[PDB]
Amino acid sequence: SGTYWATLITAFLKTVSKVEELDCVDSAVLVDVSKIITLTQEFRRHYDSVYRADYGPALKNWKRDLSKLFTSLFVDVINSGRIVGFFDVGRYVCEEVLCPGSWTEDHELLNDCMTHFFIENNLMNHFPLED
Repeated sequence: SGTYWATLITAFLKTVSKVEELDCVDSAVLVDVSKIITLTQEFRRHYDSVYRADYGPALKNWKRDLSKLFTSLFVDVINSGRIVGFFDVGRYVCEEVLCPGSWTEDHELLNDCMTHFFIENNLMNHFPLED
């Protein structure tokens, strides 16, 4: 527990940005990326119009303000459902704002802040991790 979610956090991060298959995850850390991914894709497809909320202005400088968007998650309700946006966002920026085939300095911004937030946002303790 603790930073274990970091290595796994980048998994879904790179796994979506096609990076010759990130070779830095446990035998089980791979499956997690599969399950979480299912929720990420479904969240993007289902929740699309609702994204009008504030999924633009903040994504303009997410490189200098990546975690700034993760603050919305822990504003009132940090339920699993609302947490999905955390990982889901990584797929929205990795497949729209950040071209795949390379983990350019950009993609890192996501993982660099993703965990930096998730960490202080240790909510992961409840994040879908039971199956």
